[PDB]
Amino acid sequence: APRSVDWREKGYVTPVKNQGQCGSCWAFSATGALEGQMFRKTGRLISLSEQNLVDCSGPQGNEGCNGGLMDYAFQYVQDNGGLDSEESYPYEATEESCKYNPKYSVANDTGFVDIPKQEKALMKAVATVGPISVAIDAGHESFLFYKEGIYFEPDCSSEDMDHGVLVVGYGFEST
Amino acid sequence: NNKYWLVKNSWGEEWGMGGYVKMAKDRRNHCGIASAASYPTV
Amino acid sequence: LTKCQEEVSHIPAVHPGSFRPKCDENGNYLPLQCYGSIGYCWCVFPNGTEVPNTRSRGHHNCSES
Ligand SMILES: *[C@@H]1O[C@H](CO)[C@@H](O)[C@H](O)[C@H]1NC(C)=O
Repeated sequence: APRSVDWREKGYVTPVKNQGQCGSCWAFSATGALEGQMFRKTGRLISLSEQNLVDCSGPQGNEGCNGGLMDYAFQYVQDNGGLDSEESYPYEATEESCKYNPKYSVANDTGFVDIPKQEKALMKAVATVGPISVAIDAGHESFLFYKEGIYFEPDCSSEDMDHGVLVVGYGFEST
Repeated sequence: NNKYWLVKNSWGEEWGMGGYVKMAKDRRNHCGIASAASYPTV
Repeated sequence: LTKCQEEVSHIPAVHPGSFRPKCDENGNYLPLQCYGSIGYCWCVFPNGTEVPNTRSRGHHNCSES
């Protein structure tokens, strides 16, 4: 509804993280969406563990550093009954053995909602829910050396997506 | 152009605008931004 | 189906974190390949092998044969 939204201003977003050379972006997108929902629910912003998801969500369908899906990650947290914090379960950028410790579990999900494939519906969810997990086509050189401005790539695909990221808001430029 | 989605990337703060990127909004689903969107229920 | 085409055909449309190659109209690997999840592109030989010291976040000038 509003013309502009930026959840960073309301304390829903943790600092920018770095996945390194591991295809775990699906895990960063998932902890990103869960950090915002947990904050909205408790009023406390706590960085969640991507490594906990990389190491333990194989039964939900994830493949560690070789790919995965945000929904499988949300499914894992629900099936597992918890997700450890970043501090207690640091990111190593590699798949290791599952070392989930319930004692350090600071998050919990109940399921997930899939948004209809339309930008108009996405805007509504971003304005009312909080940061939203999304997948984009980031496999272009232009995306690599992006610095400022609005990114637009004529060769971008709406059907093939290779990178999970997090939508923290939207807006428009001055007039 | 004018409208954008504020997106948080995971390649560290050195990339883009402090780790963020303004993606074209309302350009008919540019880069598939609305093709696989979801959130968890808590 | 070419080597490049068979590889593409094994990865789904929505694949965050998986590398999927790009092929041209003839089924060849495009000289420049990008792994969107990690943010790196590089040049490849016609057989899909990476060209040494070509992985970067900068501009590329990959060739074919
Ligand atoms: C690919 O082609 C290059 C150039 O001839 C060659 O050096 C390399 O060994 C080849 N790799 C394979 C797996 O055939």
